[PDB]
Amino acid sequence: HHWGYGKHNGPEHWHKDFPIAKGERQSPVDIDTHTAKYDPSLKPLSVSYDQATSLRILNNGHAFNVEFDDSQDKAVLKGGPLDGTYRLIQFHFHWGSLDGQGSEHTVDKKKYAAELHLVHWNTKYGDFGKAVQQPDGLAVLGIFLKVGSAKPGLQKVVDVLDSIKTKGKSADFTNFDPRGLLPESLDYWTYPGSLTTPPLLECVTWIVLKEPISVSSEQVLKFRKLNFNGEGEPEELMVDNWRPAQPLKNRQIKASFK
Ligand SMILES: [Zn+2]
Repeated sequence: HHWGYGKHNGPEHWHKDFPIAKGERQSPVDIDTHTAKYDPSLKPLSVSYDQATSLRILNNGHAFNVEFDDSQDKAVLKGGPLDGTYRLIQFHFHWGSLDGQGSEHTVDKKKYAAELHLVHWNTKYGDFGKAVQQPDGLAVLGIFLKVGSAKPGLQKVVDVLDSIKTKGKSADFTNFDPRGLLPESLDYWTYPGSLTTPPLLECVTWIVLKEPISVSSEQVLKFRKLNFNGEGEPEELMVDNWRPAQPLKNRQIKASFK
């Protein structure tokens, strides 16, 4: 029926409705650190989020998205392996039912408790909907979360989750600064891949940061309280909303560091 993360509609079944699921440039992947090529021609990333305007937080039934005003160049990513400017449209997370799983990308097969994705679209395409149809349409920053100390900048998000508990609920969410979600270092790995949920389009330049951020146990515990279902439907906790690692195929992972 419609895709999700259960036993009957889970990632193993997606190919039946989205044949691109078995494509040549599918994400996520395992990052083999000893095989990644250091590329000294990669520039440092440029993150300009000082003019970011968050607007709303929504439970879409598969994750929660915080959405930003992308009608102008307010929060952009450039540099790194990118050509052109990419505007932040939304961020969301992937997490697990236990601390030992939850991330989509893995490092030398190590899984993290969660993974943050900051989604940006290439301005040359005029809108998000046009950008997903292009090989260089999106740039996604992936950030791993490990359980340790609390991340102060994530608490505003944690606190509003009670109000978007079930699918379709949304809440006003203004004045949130995504700078509070970045690690100290911007060292990264990069490769060409896709969206990790249907429609699985192969339009993404992935930028995965080497340094994880820490969250407390209680912070991630609040994520696990969300629901996949709509209000008044039987309760299914929103956990394990992560796609397993896909074959690298003909692709090289490049590192911005050695
Ligand atoms: Zn994602």
